[PDB]
This record gives sequence, structure tokens and C-alpha cells, in this order.
Amino acid sequence: MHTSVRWSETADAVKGIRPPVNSLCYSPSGDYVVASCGVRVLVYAASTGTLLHSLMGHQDTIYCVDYSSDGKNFASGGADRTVIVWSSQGEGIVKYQHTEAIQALAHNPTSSQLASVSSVDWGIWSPEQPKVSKYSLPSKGLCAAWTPNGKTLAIGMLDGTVMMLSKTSEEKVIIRRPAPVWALAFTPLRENGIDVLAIGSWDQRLSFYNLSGTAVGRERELDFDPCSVSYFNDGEYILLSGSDHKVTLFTKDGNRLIE
Amino acid sequence: ITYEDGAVIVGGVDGNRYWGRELPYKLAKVCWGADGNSILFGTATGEVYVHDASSGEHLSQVEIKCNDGKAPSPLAGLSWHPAWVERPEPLATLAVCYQSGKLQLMTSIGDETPCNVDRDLPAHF
Repeated sequence: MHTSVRWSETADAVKGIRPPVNSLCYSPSGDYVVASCGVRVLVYAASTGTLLHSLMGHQDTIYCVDYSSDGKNFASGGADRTVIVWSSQGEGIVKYQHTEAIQALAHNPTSSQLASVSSVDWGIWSPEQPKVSKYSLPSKGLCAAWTPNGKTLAIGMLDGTVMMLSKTSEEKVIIRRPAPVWALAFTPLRENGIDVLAIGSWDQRLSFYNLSGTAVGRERELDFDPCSVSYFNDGEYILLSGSDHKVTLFTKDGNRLIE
Repeated sequence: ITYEDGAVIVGGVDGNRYWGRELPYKLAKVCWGADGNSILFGTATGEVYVHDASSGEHLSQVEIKCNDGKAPSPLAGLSWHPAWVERPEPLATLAVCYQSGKLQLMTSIGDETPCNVDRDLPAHF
């Protein structure tokens, strides 16, 4: 497996510091690429990466960016206490504030509405209902992941509390991780009808947990701290990135194959 | 066994009811997935969905392009022949036909390049 760079961009340095590319998104069609540099959302093409859109609506730096499975509207979350919902052309849908900060944006591949993860709790914003219920959380969340069938939502937390807070079933299966949970994802390829969640715990460990809260297989050690989970070839492999300054491809078991 | 209200009952050979549901939309045509693990339903409006054989939840929706989308056209044919389930490049054995007469031959649940061939005459079966 040979890997070669096709195109590469770089955010311009401001005051000697280049703002990080915290999030990245690919369209389900496979053409639109959404990145977030500074306070500005940027849009590129898959083949060439030409700068199509340069949206400037967030007052502060952008942490989380998510893309919808339809391929029409993507939402970007900046550190300005407010989630803004955007369209492909650049028209904001709604600009609704959160309490202190926002952390993650997750889009269900089946239903249109998304779930935002923020300081106070995770809000459920829907196009039909602008009203979002507010409740307390022990602290601010880190990441989120919806099931490919929309069954359950997993919230990745620094203290390790991964909760199966699903609207369909109020039952919760609690995962405990000593390490921060910075990147967790649900597999799109289910074998024998098993719902599996891959968690990149920041003790250099990668774990698999089913919907029953059982450690699937074993806990795999890593030569870095993963901060971005993804799957390759629709569940065939798993893509990981972290403090190694390298992108690594693993089997579904968890063994290392190739950087 | 599917009805007009959307109610579906999947029965076994002997009669053991595997699962029954009351789907919200009005069903008009029903097919069987080629592999045997998916069930394709058709609405009264003309939309087509893919559900699970066992659980029966709303797995996905078929990407249609022969349907204009201006008005809900009823469908007259929905058949997926399983002769090439274990084929390296499965043939366009899926068939979706509307009452107008637009025939769309797909090779998978979400095929992006169907061999849609149009005919002037209408269609019923």
C-alpha cells in the first residue's frame, strides 16, 4: 500500500501562530471537504482542494465541524458559545447560543436532525422543533457518535463516562475509562448483528465496547494517543491519528498494519 | 403479508409469525431482497424503502431517479431476482417500475448508475 500526497493546503499564520485544523469532514457524495481554520470555515474539493467557500460567521476559533449524510447542509461549531447551522452555498440556517462552550456535532445518517455536545449538556436541535431541552452534566463533554442505524448515541468524556443516552431507549450502559475519551466511533460493518463502539482512550489504548458494555476482544495498546477515530473501506480497517504525528491503519481486531 | 395501511406480518413456512408491525406510510408494493436479509417496501406515493428481514427497522431508502418527484406516481413493478447474489459484479436484476412506464434496473440497494431504459407505453405488471 503506497500513499502519496495529491494536494495540501496550509492556513496562513496570524501573529506567528497558525490556528489548528481541529476538524475535517467529507461529503457522503465524496466531493465536498469541510475544514475549519481560525474563525473561518473553508470548503474544498476532493480531487483538487480548490478553495470554494470561505465562510466567516463564527466570532472565535472553531472546534467541531460535522457533515450531514444527505450532502446538503453542514454545521460548524466555533468557540463563541453558539452553534450555527450552515447551508452548502453559505446561508446560515439558525444561530443558537450555548451556555459556555460547544465541543462536538454529530449527524444521524438516518434522521435529518443533529445532536450538539456542549458545556451544559448535549442539545438536540431539530428543524421542526427549535425548542431544545436543557439539563445538567457533571462537566463538559468531548466527542459524540451516532449509530449507523440511529439506535444509540455515545458521548465521549474526559473522565471516561461513555453513556448510551438514546431517545428511543432511556436505558444507559455506562463505560468507565481512566483515560480521556477523545475519539469514539460506531462501526458501519456489523457482524452477527452486534453494535460495536471503538474508543481511543488517551492512555495509548484502543478499546472495543459493545452495546452491553463488554470489552469486545482485547484492549490494544498504541504508540500514540489517538484523537481521531475513523473506518476505512466501510469497516474493513480503522484509521487512527494522534500525537505520533502520523496516520495509521489498523485491522478491525486492532493490530497495526501500516502507517 | 403487507396491507394498505402499512401493516406487515412476516410469517414462517408453518405459520410462526416472526414479526409484525404497523408502518406509518401506505404500502402498495413489496419485494424481497436478493440476498435474503433485506426487504424492499414501496409506498402508495411511489417511494421505496429498504428494511431488515429480522428486526425490520428502516434501514435505508433506495436512490431513485426515474421518478420525477413533482407528483407521487404509483408503482406497478418491484422485483429483485436473486440469481446473481454471489456474483462478483451483480447484474441489474433489481427492477422498479412506475404506472407511467419508467423502468429503472439497478444492481444494488443504493446503486448510483442504474440502466434506466424508458418506454412510451404504460405498465401494470
